[PDB]
Amino acid sequence: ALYEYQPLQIETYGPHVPELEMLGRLGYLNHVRAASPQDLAGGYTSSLACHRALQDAFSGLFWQP
Amino acid sequence: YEKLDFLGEGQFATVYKAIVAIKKKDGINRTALREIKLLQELSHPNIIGLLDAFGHKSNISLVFDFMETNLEVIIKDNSLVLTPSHIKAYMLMTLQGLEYLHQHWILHRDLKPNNLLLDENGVLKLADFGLAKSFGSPYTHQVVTRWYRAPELLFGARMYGVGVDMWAVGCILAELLLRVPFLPGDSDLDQLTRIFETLGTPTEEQWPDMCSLPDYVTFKSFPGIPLHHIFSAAGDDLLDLIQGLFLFNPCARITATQALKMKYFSNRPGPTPGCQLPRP
Amino acid sequence: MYHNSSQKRHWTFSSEEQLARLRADANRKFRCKAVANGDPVFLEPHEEMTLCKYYEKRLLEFCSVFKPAMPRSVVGTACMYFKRFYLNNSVMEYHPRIIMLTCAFLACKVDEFNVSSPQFVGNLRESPLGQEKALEQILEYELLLIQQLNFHLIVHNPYRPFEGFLIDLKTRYPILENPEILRKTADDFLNRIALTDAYLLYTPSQIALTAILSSASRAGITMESYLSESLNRTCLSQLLDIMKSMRNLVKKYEPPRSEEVAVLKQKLERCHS
Ligand SMILES: CC(C)c1cnn2c(NCc3ccccc3)cc(NC[C@H]3CCNC[C@@H]3O)nc12
Repeated sequence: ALYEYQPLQIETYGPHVPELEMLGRLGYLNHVRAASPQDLAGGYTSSLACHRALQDAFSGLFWQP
Repeated sequence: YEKLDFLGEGQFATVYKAIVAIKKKDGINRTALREIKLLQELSHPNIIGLLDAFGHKSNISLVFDFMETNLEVIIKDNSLVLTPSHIKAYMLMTLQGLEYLHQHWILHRDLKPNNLLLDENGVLKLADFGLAKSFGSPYTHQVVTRWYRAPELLFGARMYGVGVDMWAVGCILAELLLRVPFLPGDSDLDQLTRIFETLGTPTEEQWPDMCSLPDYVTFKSFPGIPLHHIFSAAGDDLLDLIQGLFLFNPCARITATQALKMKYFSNRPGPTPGCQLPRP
Repeated sequence: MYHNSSQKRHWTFSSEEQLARLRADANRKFRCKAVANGDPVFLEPHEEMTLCKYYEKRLLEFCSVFKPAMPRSVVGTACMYFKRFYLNNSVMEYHPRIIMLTCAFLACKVDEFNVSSPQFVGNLRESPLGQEKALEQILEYELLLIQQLNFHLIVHNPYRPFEGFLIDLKTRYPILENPEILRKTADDFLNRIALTDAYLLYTPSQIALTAILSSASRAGITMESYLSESLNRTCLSQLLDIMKSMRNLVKKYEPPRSEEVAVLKQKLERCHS
């Protein structure tokens, strides 16, 4: 009856995307626009933008219709 | 589709029971277009599914799975007790729906007990996607019912993230433990005052960039009531979850995946099976 | 996300032969309905494709000077709407001009580019009576356009994949110095890929990567190691074959000629009148 976390299993048909918490220390955030402090007040970070851009770049790259 | 019953009337449309629920110059209404465009690209057991859409002239009708009730009817009901297991089950269904939604970069932005519809088999789905918007591109702060609006939104946040949903989730969690709205403000100022008089007035250490919000004004400091005093009968894991959901810093506030990975859901007891959830 | 979108499922096709089959089916269905209604006035499917390409260019020109400034996402969505509509419908039933204006209207609304109807129809270079008439036609055809799209309104463009690929190249490919050089020329290639049928045949990530690699090859730079190392030999061969098909599609494309388009325009007006 105990719940157990299992991550969502969604096939992307493309290369693996590095996780959000690892983008800064891998050098990705060095090539994206830095969030202004007003953005940071509301919870906006450049990590989200970089993550979404990479996920779009890698989504369905090895898929054939 | 043969109509069976009248279900309700909304600001933008009207819902009848056909078994499905059918919801019916600028042109086609933009809320309907938004619901159509967002519910077609999603498929999760905890998100309301759009079955088919059709209309006439400048009006359209959307077909949805029929929903027996919502969380607000359960909360306001007085003949049913809400055990910790039921609260955990509702919380789990809400958080898995929200995790799937956030993974696809969508903010619901209208989370409240009425927008959390419940199947006849005890399955919870997030509904009313008329305010939902995709997030993650470098918005209006007048979103979310005021009783569930986050302090960043009340302070005039333009760009935000999943936190504006999570705060509402926290509010909903509170409404499940006390059976009454947690922070029932009348205006933006009153809502902020109640937030600060219950949870304290955050400093710069709890929120490094408070004073950067355009609608931010300085409030007097408050000795916020301790959460174990507010939620007396709750447990330590539940208190940690509440503290994570009600953190003033939106970046530090727990996400849906982080909340699902907390010990509150893993600890005994397990969530109540959907077929055994209470029915009004 | 694209990898579970409706565009991948219902609007990506295995071959352009199937696309031609759908267009011919539409043309012959209109012909049968017309002859049932009670000839040299009809148009062949290749002529319909010529007119469709001409009016896709017209939609591009309409969106390029639109005020307030229209984001690239709205334009791409409108053009994909036009292509999807005229896959299963004929230009001799629904006029392409009203259809492209309705495509722009619906794209603006769906993309969350909030613009009111009066300022949208003020962008048309017509008289106020003509603008009101155009608005009326657009409002008439909005629901029909939505129905012909099967209520699939979210369109995945290659612009965000392009940005993500550039970020990844800046981070993980130090062999290529200044990846931003590729931004311009690859952009050009993207434009050309928009004019062909590739938007219905492939994925946005593949289009973006094809544009980037074509720009690099034109610049005199190889990025095979990017695909092999940074990015399975069978998978690599599949990707290279997809890229080759992309380049062949862009090479074989021919713009519509002025005289042919004028003849087709008078013929189409005769069909509508
Ligand atoms: C349109 C779709 C999401 C839907 C499916 N079932 N259902 C029901 N069922 C009747 C009901 C609901 C809640 C409590 C008692 C009875 C009512 C209803 N009312 C329309 C709005 C009202 C405000 N809250 C969200 C609802 O969708 N919308 C729907």
